[PDB]
Amino acid sequence: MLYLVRMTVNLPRNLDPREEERLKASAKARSRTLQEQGQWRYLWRTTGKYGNISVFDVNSHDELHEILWSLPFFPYLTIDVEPLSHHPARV
Amino acid sequence: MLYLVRMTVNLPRNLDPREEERLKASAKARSRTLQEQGQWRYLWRTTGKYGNISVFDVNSHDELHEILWSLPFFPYLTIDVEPLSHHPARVG
Amino acid sequence: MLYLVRMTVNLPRNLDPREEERLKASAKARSRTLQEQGQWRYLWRTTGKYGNISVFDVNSHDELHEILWSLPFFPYLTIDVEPLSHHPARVG
Amino acid sequence: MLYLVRMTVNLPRNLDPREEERLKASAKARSRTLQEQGQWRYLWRTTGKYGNISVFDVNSHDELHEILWSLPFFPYLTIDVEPLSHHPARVG
Amino acid sequence: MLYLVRMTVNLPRNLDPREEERLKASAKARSRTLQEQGQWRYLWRTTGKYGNISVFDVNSHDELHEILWSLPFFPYLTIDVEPLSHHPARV
Amino acid sequence: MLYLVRMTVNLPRNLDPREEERLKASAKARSRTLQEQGQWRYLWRTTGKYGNISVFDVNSHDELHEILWSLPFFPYLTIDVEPLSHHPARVG
Amino acid sequence: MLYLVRMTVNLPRNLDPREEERLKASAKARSRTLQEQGQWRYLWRTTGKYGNISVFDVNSHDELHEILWSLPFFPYLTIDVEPLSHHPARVGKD
Amino acid sequence: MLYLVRMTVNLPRNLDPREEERLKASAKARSRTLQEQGQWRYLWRTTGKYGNISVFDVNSHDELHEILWSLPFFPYLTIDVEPLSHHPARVGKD
Amino acid sequence: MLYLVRMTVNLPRNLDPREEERLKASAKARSRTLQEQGQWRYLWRTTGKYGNISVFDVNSHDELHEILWSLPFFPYLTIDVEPLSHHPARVGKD
Amino acid sequence: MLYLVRMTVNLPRNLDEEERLKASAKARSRTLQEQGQWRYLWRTTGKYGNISVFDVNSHDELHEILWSLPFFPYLTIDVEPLSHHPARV
Ligand SMILES: O=C1C=C[C@H]([C@H](Cl)C(=O)O)O1
Ligand SMILES: O=C1C=C[C@H]([C@H](Cl)C(=O)O)O1
Ligand SMILES: O=C1C=C[C@H]([C@H](Cl)C(=O)O)O1
Ligand SMILES: O=C1C=C[C@H]([C@H](Cl)C(=O)O)O1
Ligand SMILES: O=C1C=C[C@H]([C@H](Cl)C(=O)O)O1
Ligand SMILES: O=C1C=C[C@H]([C@H](Cl)C(=O)O)O1
Ligand SMILES: O=C1C=C[C@H]([C@H](Cl)C(=O)O)O1
Ligand SMILES: O=C1C=C[C@H]([C@H](Cl)C(=O)O)O1
Ligand SMILES: O=C1C=C[C@H]([C@H](Cl)C(=O)O)O1
Ligand SMILES: O=C1C=C[C@H]([C@H](Cl)C(=O)O)O1
Ligand SMILES: [Cl-]
Ligand SMILES: [Cl-]
Ligand SMILES: [Cl-]
Ligand SMILES: [Cl-]
Ligand SMILES: [Cl-]
Ligand SMILES: [Cl-]
Ligand SMILES: [Cl-]
Ligand SMILES: [Cl-]
Ligand SMILES: [Cl-]
Ligand SMILES: [Cl-]
Ligand SMILES: [Cl-]
Ligand SMILES: [Cl-]
Ligand SMILES: [Cl-]
Ligand SMILES: [Cl-]
Repeated sequence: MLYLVRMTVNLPRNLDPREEERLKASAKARSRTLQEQGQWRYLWRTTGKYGNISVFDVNSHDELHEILWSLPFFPYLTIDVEPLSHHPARV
Repeated sequence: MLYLVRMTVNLPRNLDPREEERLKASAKARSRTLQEQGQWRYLWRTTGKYGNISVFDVNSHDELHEILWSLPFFPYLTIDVEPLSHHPARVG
Repeated sequence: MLYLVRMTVNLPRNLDPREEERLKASAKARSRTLQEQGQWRYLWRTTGKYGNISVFDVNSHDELHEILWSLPFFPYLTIDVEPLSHHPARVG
Repeated sequence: MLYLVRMTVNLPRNLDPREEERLKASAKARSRTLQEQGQWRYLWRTTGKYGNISVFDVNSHDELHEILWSLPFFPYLTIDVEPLSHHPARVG
Repeated sequence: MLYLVRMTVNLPRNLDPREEERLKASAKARSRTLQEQGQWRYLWRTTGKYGNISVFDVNSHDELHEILWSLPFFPYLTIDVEPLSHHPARV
Repeated sequence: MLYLVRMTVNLPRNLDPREEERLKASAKARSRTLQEQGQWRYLWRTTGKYGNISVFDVNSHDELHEILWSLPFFPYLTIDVEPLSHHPARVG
Repeated sequence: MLYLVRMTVNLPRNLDPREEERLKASAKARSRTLQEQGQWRYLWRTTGKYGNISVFDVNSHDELHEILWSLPFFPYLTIDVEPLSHHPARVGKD
Repeated sequence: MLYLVRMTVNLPRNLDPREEERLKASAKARSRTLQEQGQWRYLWRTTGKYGNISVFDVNSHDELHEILWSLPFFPYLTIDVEPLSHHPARVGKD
Repeated sequence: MLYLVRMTVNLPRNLDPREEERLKASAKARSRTLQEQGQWRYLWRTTGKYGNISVFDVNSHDELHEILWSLPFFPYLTIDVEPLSHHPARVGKD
Repeated sequence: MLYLVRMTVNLPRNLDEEERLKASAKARSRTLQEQGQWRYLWRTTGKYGNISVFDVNSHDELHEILWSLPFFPYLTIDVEPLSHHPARV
């Protein structure tokens, strides 16, 4: 099942760059796994912005929430989720 | 290069049922050609709505515009365009 | 999968009388089927408004789309769709 | 009577992690008894977000307010309340 | 139980003169009955606009929906409903 | 003349319990006075929310502003003001 | 007392130039009277837009409503009304 | 040239009342100067709200920005700027 | 001085295609003139949309309004206007 | 190709330093304008921000540039592609 997921990062001003580095690394490592296993199908950078537009391929809403909830950046994220369906004119 | 494009169709009530069926076919034919060539990379239906989320792969803003402008449904479309960049954490 | 679905009916003023009633009858019959089957799990009227708040229970996005798309009122509907997940604090 | 209630949790940056754990446990307990007694009829997770969609079943607005007011997360909640009416096309 | 109800009227320009004139008298007589009965407790004009702010006093959501649904202007109304509670500071 | 006033409270997090208790008692006292004088004509709780919907009856915009400005909760209030007019179809 | 009033015009498609011309003439005469009488205190054009931003000086909400209701453009207007108050830092007249 | 400027004050939660009153004093003094010189033509309070609706009379965009930038409250303001044009139906002064 | 102007064209479906073509032609000629005179400084197509992003260089709000008011597409335009000032980091001409 | 970019500055309450960011910001913008990637720059009247037109060869190039701007952490940014107008003279 496909979902279009928009992520926008808003870091607290007082976030120690030490903590940001660790956060970035954890996020990168987490996303790698999810991509390799195919749950995180597409990942694009939103131009000019600290965030991304993604497509997730998972079996249930429950699975999606658990994944998104586990994302290292979750505390600082604004997230938009919407279902995608197969398009008849799709080739 | 990549663009995220959202499309929402709004067909008028007084649309000749014959002109309507023609547009659905022209659109489907037009989208097929563009997908085959690669410029229309991804196409998905927005669940519950008459519209789509698309990803286009063209070499310039101008090239995207002319494509969108030429779409059969254009005069009934609400369109949002957004540039996508390569994400460093991207694998593959 | 559960989806919270909000529907809002905006009929044309010029709509033929016997057609509108036939439309309400058709809609009622279609939702009856979907409710009996369980796919249309909950159905409430939005107070003071012509529409509803519903909870659909189906296997997939595709399944949901075909259902909604087939609804008699669809061409006159504004629809919001959002997925619902199991809540850990949910009792039983 | 029924109310659709949306809740969104917005935790302070400086909040004590111990305090958060206590609130979560306290909120879970409060919600459990409200569900058991029949006031909190439905509870679902807003997929992707720290919040919920709920349906409350109470005898009045006043009763609903006192309940929402007493929720442990209340001071951190954005709440939207919407009355629901019985739908004529409702089966059962 | 009290409800705050905002109504906005949008009569189409192609409305028959007689049909319209009649529609208005109907609306007035209906709101008169509902106010006399106490269900339509308060009624004010939204300054500068064709609409009203109202406070309804009914025994349930269903009772309110039926009343609004029955209003002569209903097909041309944009309606917002929200529940009101007793304030502990009310005198 | 009449104004519809909506008030929504947003307490800063570092406002301690006694500060809130004292603020609440001040507001209650202030509103009692204003209601007894007839300037604060109606006051209802916005269900599920920290705030109210009110109707004020005063002689000018300046009178309303001075009143609102002096409310204990003012620095934490989001306030919406709109004038009300006598409705032709009003009975009373 | 003062009200900030924004008006935006949306003409129907079937209102032709000759009729619009007469509507403008009617509107202009009605606003002249109200400006001369002091109820329409300030009137400005919203740059690039068919409409205006105005300050009215009238004695009650009821009074403002009837005035706006009687404007020739009223049926085609989107209207925003907003009360204004005397500002403590104000030097001069309102 | 005239500009309709809306200003809304959004004080930081850690800004104590004493600092706020100090700021009000500077703002009142700064606005007095501009009003006396004529650049700050009109100034009204937005009823029920911490902010104002103003009309500025200046000779360029650059000049307007310079003025707004220097306002003591600037760091805590949300500002909407809107050019005003002469209205053909206007009777009297702008 | 400079304004950023966004325009969106909303043509009715029932528009006589002959009229539509006349409008396109008139608009093209009108904008050509305004650009040649330097008042319409920049013109870009809003990608994927029937409209434009423009920068106008005129001497007053009133000059701008008159220009926009006379645009052939005006009756079908949604227009947003915003003044631009000199940036203290601008390298060269504005 | 061209991009319309709106930037809005939201500096934290506490900031000494601020003029350091201003300096390195003015310096960075200078280079980018000389090279011609930052084609147009105007002040948003009454606001701490700018409207700019960037001229770069790809989305990727644009992002990298913006990402590196000294103010970026405090910026709210809107990006919008611009096409050639058939009525441009
Ligand atoms: O690598 C990643 C994937 C998500 C996060 C944040 Cl949201 C980002 O997109 O940079 O970091
Ligand atoms: O077949 C197609 C592909 C796009 C168009 C519309 Cl916009 C749609 O998505 O249905 O028709
Ligand atoms: O009976 C029904 C169920 C859905 C439709 C519309 Cl949307 C309605 O809720 O009235 O008609
Ligand atoms: O257990 C609960 C139920 C509601 C609250 C928050 Cl608002 C939530 O997790 O939804 O905590
Ligand atoms: O007389 C009435 C009372 C309500 C309706 C509409 Cl809504 C109105 O005039 O506000 O007609
Ligand atoms: O007693 C009161 C009346 C208003 C204030 C806040 Cl605004 C509230 O409504 O609770 O406190
Ligand atoms: O002369 C006038 C004053 C108001 C009306 C519309 Cl509203 C307008 O501003 O052009 O016509
Ligand atoms: O004295 C003044 C004038 C403007 C500012 C804020 Cl903006 C206000 O109270 O309006 O303070
Ligand atoms: O040729 C032109 C220039 C502006 C108008 C519309 Cl507004 C457009 O940009 O296409 O027509
Ligand atoms: O010199 C500059 C160029 C951009 C930044 C911020 Cl955004 C600005 O003042 O516009 O500082
Ligand atoms: Cl992450
Ligand atoms: Cl198409
Ligand atoms: Cl249906
Ligand atoms: Cl809770
Ligand atoms: Cl009615
Ligand atoms: Cl108070
Ligand atoms: Cl009044
Ligand atoms: Cl008028
Ligand atoms: Cl004050
Ligand atoms: Cl200037
Ligand atoms: Cl100031
Ligand atoms: Cl004009
Ligand atoms: Cl034009
Ligand atoms: Cl910068």
